[PDB]
Amino acid sequence: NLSEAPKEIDGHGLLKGKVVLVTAAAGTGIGSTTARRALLEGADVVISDYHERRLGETRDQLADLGLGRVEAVVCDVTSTEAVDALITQTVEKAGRLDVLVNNAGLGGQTPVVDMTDEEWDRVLNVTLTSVMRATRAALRYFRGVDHGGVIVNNASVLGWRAQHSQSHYAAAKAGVMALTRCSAIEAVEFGVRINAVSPSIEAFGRAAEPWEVAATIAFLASDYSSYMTGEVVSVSSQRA
Amino acid sequence: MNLSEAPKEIDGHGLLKGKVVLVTAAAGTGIGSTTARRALLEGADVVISDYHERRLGETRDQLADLGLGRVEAVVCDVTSTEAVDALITQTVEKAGRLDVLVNNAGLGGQTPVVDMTDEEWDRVLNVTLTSVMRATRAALRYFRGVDHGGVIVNNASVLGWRAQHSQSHYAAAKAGVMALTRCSAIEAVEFGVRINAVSPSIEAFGRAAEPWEVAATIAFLASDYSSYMTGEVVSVSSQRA
Amino acid sequence: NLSEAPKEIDGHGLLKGKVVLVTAAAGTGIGSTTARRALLEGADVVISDYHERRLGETRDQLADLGLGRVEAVVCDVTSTEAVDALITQTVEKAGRLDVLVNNAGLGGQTPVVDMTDEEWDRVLNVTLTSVMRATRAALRYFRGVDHGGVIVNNASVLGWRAQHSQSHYAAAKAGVMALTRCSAIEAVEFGVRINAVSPSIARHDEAFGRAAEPWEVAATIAFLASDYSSYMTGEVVSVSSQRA
Amino acid sequence: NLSEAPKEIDGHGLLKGKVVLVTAAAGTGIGSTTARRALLEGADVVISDYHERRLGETRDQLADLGLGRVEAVVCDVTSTEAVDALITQTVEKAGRLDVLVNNAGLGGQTPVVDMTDEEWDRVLNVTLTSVMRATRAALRYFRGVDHGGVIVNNASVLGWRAQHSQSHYAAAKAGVMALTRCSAIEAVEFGVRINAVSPSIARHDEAFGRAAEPWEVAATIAFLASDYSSYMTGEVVSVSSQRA
Ligand code: NA
Repeated sequence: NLSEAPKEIDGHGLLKGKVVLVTAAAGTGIGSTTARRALLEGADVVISDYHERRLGETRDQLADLGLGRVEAVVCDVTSTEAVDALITQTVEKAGRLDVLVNNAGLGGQTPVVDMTDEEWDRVLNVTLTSVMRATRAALRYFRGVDHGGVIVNNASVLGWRAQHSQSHYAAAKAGVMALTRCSAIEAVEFGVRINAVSPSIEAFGRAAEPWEVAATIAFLASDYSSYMTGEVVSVSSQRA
Repeated sequence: MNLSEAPKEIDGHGLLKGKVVLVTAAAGTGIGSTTARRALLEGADVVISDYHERRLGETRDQLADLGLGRVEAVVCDVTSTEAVDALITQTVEKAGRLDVLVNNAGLGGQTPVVDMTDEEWDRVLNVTLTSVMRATRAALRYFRGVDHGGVIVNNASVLGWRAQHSQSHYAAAKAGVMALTRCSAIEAVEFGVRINAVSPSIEAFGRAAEPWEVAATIAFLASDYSSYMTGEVVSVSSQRA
Repeated sequence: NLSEAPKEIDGHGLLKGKVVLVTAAAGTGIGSTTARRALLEGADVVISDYHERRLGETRDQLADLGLGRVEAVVCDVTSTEAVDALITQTVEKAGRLDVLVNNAGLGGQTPVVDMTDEEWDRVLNVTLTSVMRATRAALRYFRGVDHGGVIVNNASVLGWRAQHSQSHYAAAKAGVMALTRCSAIEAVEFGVRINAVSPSIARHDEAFGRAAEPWEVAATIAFLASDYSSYMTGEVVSVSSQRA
Repeated sequence: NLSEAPKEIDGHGLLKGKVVLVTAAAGTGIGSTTARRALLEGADVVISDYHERRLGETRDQLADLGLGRVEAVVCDVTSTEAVDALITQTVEKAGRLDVLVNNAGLGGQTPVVDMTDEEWDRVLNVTLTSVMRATRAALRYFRGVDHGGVIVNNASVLGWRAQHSQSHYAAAKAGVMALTRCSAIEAVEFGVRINAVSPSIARHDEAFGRAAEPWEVAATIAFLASDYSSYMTGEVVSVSSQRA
């Protein structure tokens, strides 16, 4: 029965021994749900957020599961210096980086006629520029090693959808899809694949459970998506 | 790590443990056969189908040699509705149930429109698009009659989207498959069935895809990791925007 | 106000002197609406349809506008022999062909689970294969003359939309989109451009809060037939579903 | 031969009695080429750019056609104050505003690993944020009157294309496409349609074996500004990459 919220599946070893860094991972949300999935799949995890108290509580909750290593690094993704320090501390604490999941993003609800420059710029900075910062810091690191890796960006159906009062967030998210495509071509040189998931915001008569989005992230992080780069996977809007 | 090097096929990770997976056009070494192998590596019992009767039996025996799940073979000309209907029934009789269908069967060509023959046009469409409808109808009829659901994976093509000289028949057919995936997916929710497609490219890494890589993505779409997805088409890999 | 049905605009000489052939053009429908638009734009027109008596009446109604010349040729588009004769008789009656508009489509509402092959094949034949037949016959004509031309295909939003009980029409129309792309690349060699319009259709929700007037769809067909679309080939123009 | 550059076509009266504002329209390039097309089609035009002398020169050249009125207003599109005053000045000098064409854009060639925040932000500001500023200013005007109008953005195939070293420009142009879709929905209220053209560019490549002449891109913009696109809003028209 597809209309009933399904139970989160077990791990299947998809990421065993990989170090996975996930942003916007404080408290309930796709970020923490993705960190948990990575742990379920046998990974060591580094979680990051601007919000220090809830990041710490999230780290403790993940550690309690008694799976692999869990580290937390504070990072304001609007700061280049902090995003560069995020990658450096990740490698310091966990020995390497294998997978980056770029979740950080900021929504809103404002028609173009009422749009302020301050909100427009903030949404782009948090939702789109942050992905660039973290991809830049990650690729610099991957260029310097031989084992390569994977990045997974989290876009949104709003990148495709015509939606009243969502022009900021939609433009930032369409921006993320294009950045995913173009950085993927560049990333081949460093042995890195880059793809994105695009969550819907419904065919089953229900919304996705967070775990279902994280499960598709895990696929794009895993060797099951070996040949895919520069792709954007709708979860789930029947994207044509 | 060097992405232009052909990677080694990965081990199974239990993604389809206990499921019955039927794979069409699966005689040989091609994508059908490879996908059947992936299904077995993932813990599935498998039924393979094809019209190459001897080649199929031989493929079945080789897949049986792995000593994993059960392998059954069922002959089917996918241009015959009676044969496709009988494929689903025999699969269900032999293996006990059907959980996942993979629609591989397709037919290529190279002919400009200006000199296209009706015969070639009709055959490409029949093998490539109409077979997928035949197999999907028969499976949804089965699924309708039981309480469990399941999953169908279609195999489309980047040619559905790409403007390509001399491919109008195959491109139209594969674009047809994408649309059929979408519409049948909305209908299939009722029976607890998800329907998606993979879309192979024909190069960012400077190498072609290994058939095993396409099969790995099919396995994803057959598995619970794709739990929320239905009526999607996943490019493997053309950077589809 | 955008939610009110707008009045049809005047002609602007976008097709002055061109021979435009339009299929599924008898009676009331996008075909006859497209033929009228062609005439408003200065064209001579050949209209085609299955139903002989209805086609003659539309031919008379159109010639009465007192604009370009209007000819009619009967064609069952499921017949290769008849589509081949449509182009032949078009050139015989009007002297040449400049623009072909492929309108023919057959709708349905049947789930896959209960789909009959009879309906499936019929829908594919009328909606997709006829477009291949007509494009083949046109390109064959263009290969034999010292000029090119333009084809405009009529697809549908259903090519993209996931819709219960429309898998046949949807497959056929997505098929028309891919045919439009591939045939366009080939048609370059003949100096022929090929594009498609993709009209929205109610599922039974629209940006303006109204359906399109047929004239609005024909006006976009006119654009794709005209020199305004000079650089475009192999495109599919949504009218109008905010296609991303 | 479609590989031979076609001659710019005559006006056909598609914009009679309209005031058309075009940005980045000084000198050579799509803006000035678009302003010329607006004039050929019977519009009065206001052209805008940052370069005062080059803008004045263009104004005099377009005025020397002896067609519609040409005004010029200097505007730095990275400045909200200047963009707001661009719209005000347009309405003051020309009487009203009917069509805005958002042409400004800025590119680069920089791999992500080498990307500076400053270049990233500059490219997004000029290519994407400027379109928001201009659209916000125009919609404020249209809201305050009981007539509608039309906005046309100019995106790029780069919104869709995976291209080494263009991640900033690509993100910006993909963003323009999404902004076009969402602003189109809101604009219905004010009687305004908003669509975009998306010009192709050679990867190395193009169907015709030639790049588009600027006029051909302007001719499609004219269609999007005209009543021939009556039913379209929130659409992105590829000129011409065979967008599926
Ligand atoms: Na051939």
